Amino acid sequence: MRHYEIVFMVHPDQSEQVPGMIERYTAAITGAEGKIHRLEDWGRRQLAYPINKLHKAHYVLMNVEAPQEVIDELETTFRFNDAVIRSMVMRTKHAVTEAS
Amino acid sequence: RKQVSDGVAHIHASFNNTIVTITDRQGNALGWATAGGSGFRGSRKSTPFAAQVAAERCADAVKEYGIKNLEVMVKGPGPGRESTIRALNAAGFRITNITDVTPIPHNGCRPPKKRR
Amino acid sequence: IKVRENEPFDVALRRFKRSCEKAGVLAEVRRREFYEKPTTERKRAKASAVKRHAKKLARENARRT
Amino acid sequence: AVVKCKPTSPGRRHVVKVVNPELHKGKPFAPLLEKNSKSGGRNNNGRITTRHIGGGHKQAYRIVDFKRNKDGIPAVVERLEYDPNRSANIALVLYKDGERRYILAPKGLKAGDQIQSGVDAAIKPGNTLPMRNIPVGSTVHNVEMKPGKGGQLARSAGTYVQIVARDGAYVTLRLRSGEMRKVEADCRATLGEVGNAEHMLRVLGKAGAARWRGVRPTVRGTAMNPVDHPHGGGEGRNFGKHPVTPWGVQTKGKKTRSNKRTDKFIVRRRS
Amino acid sequence: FCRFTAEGVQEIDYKDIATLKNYITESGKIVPSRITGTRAKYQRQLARAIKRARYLSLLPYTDRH
Amino acid sequence: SLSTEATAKIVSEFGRDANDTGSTEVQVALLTAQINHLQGHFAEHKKDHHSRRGLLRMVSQRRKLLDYLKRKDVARYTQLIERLGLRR
RNA sequence: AGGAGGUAAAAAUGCCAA
RNA sequence: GCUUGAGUCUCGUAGAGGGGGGUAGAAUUCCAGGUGUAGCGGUGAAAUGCGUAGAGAUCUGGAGGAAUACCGGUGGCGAAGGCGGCCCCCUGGACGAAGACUGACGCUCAGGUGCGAAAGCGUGGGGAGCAAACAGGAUUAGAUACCCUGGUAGUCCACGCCGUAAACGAUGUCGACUUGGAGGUUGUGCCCUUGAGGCGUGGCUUCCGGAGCUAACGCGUUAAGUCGACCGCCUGGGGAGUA
Repeated sequence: MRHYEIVFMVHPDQSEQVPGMIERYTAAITGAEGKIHRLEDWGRRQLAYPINKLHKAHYVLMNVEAPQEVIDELETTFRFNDAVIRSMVMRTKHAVTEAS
Repeated sequence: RKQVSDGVAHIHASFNNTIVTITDRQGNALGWATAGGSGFRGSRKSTPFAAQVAAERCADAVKEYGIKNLEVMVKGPGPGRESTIRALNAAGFRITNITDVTPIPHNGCRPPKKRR
Repeated sequence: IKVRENEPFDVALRRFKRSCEKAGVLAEVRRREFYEKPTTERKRAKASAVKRHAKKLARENARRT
Repeated sequence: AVVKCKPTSPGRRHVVKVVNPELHKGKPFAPLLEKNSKSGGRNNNGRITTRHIGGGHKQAYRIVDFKRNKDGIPAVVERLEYDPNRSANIALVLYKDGERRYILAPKGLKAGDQIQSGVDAAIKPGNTLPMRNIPVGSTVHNVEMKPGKGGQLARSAGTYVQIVARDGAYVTLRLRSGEMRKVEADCRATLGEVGNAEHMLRVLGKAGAARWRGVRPTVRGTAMNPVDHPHGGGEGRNFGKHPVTPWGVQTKGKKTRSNKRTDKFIVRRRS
Repeated sequence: FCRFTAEGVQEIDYKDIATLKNYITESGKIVPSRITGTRAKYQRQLARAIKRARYLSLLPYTDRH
Repeated sequence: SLSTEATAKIVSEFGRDANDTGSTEVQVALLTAQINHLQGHFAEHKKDHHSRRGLLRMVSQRRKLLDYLKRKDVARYTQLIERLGLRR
């Protein structure tokens, strides 16, 4: 299909409840037969500028491949989730796993 | 009259005039002085010497608070940029650091077409 | 912007203003944009820099100084 | 869509009408109809209270739903129906158990679109939820003031309300007048804006087209006699009387807001 | 003279800011290519990686936050 | 896009073989596959005048080939347009 | 060799032909 | 018939090409307040204006619109007009290498049709900033101007219309041929990648300059050189691109 390089920051209070979210998204794509290749967790790291006056947040890295239907509903799950702040999706540019 | 150790000086050196203000660490304005109130009017108000004597009228009226060490914030090019800091390196104030907060935009809010 | 020169500096040492922009830049953004003169005043300034190069290796002029 | 007509006759010249192919072209759904006694603007004493009203053409009240109490029950839009009582258009909906009901139409609503209400519903125009599950900055319509009363705001044709901010136990709404108002955060609101946005573009065209809307000819005050209006009289269209109502109260800028019971909720006066 | 990954092949990445902080300045702006000596291909590719990394707050915009 | 999957069925359906990607009948079937395809693209936009010019080249490229084929090989010319449903 | 900042209050007209 | 002109297909590269939908920071203005005190603002100077009803300066918070610093460059792209934060979706066009195919399918173009900056016009939204008109202050012999303070249309968005510009490398389009040099940009091959390479081979672009040409200035392999094919137009200045 097409690869996508997803990052999304989440609210640092919901890092207590973060890994159950990641299994919903990874079963959304793998249930739609798209594969994942990375699952890199950057963790609770310090920001450089205060997004919503909030300091340090938690970062997730995906680097997955999926058909274009799965990402559009994925954006809405990132749109309506006040645990998640400032998500991002990029285009194919064929992917493999590295780069901590 | 409430004494304080650490203050902050805001220096606003606009082209026509420079207005200095010494505040606290939390933005509550302790006192201020300006180059229009320092006797000079117009042309003489546009002078680095008028800027240096403006902070000397702000060197007092902060003596009720007794600030020893202070930060310095500058904004605006003016003539008053590298003059009022020399109005405090003689006036006995431990300058911790000097920063600059000149409001550079990122290309918004179109400027005027000023004088031809 | 930010300078400390940490403990015994005793004097301004403020190279940092012309080191990046902050004197020269807002005496440019402060007025008329023209939308066109930015193409025009880049034309001659780039024309001058090639004329600056035109006399660099053409320094083989004698004049008997 | 919005069409213009060709000047075959004077009165057919300036007429512009909206026409809509997806409107149901038959009888309305019979058991959701009552009658409605047209009054002519008179009340139980029998005097004219609101002037310039009366006549036109018979109508039939369609009981629309406003409360949207069916929760956890998906439903299916049957067809978009014309409604002469509203200014919007309505939709006959079929709930999954079998009930048929009338709701206002969101603008992005085709026949066959599946909606749901309650609290479990998703953000999709046609759904109703209590406004703390609705994310801040959304566009809702048909929102009620009291928690469960009905819906009174943004229910005319092509109107909407932007949710400004959720202030804990309350929520701030900017109405269509340009007025920011607090409502209780546990009120229902239907997502998306009302359809029939081209109602604004409609021009009647002839005097009789106003008549069958039920209105009557407004006589302007300066033609009446001085016993009949505060203006009026003279010898050739005089004036000079600081324009008022027919009961001698200043119009053209004179505020009549005197409530004192809802100033708890009005954040900013409209402008 | 002192160029970069043109023979050291890269696909310049916006996540590893350790190489990205070399080509920003101390004030938080993107350095010109004419001083760093990078090629025009691998300097447009990196300024894209800066504005990406500015969006994730890995690098500031200037300081005023 | 008219993908490598999409075109490979068209060159097999019309060519002398799969290596015959150059014929007049192959190119016209490539154009009408794409001219019909962008009719969905040029409905919602209707104001993208830039990429519309690339369609008008694909139209005019098709028109010049049919006038060549009609001048050349009339039996296949009246074979193609009823295999495609075009020409007015 | 490279580079930065600063630098004018208004001020009109003079016949026709040689 | 044929392949060298045109065209297709395969693998890829580069890009402010276009349309649509999101999204982010800096800044201005505004709104509510905290601290705080007499000016601020502007200018050649001043005044109008603003401010003790508490401004301006400063701090926190909120709203709103518009534009995208740095990168950024006689850099890239597009037929031209034009196009600049970032992300997605739909989508045009160019280019490169080694092969394959069709077989002159080509060039140009009156009328015709399409696109076409800015300003205008229409409807419905939007309105921070900026600013025709307009008002006030100065200036001046006068100043219905520059300058100052304001400030509506307008600029913004969606959809129609207008169809003009110093719409300009003031240079129609296509092809072939004829010394060089220094760069920019984007491919690609080979060689020792052995290090910012070495030698080529393509596309595009900037400057200089020879023969030649030109009234001269200057153009000068991207011609204004040497020719070929079509098209547009000119015939003293005004009157007039007007009736």
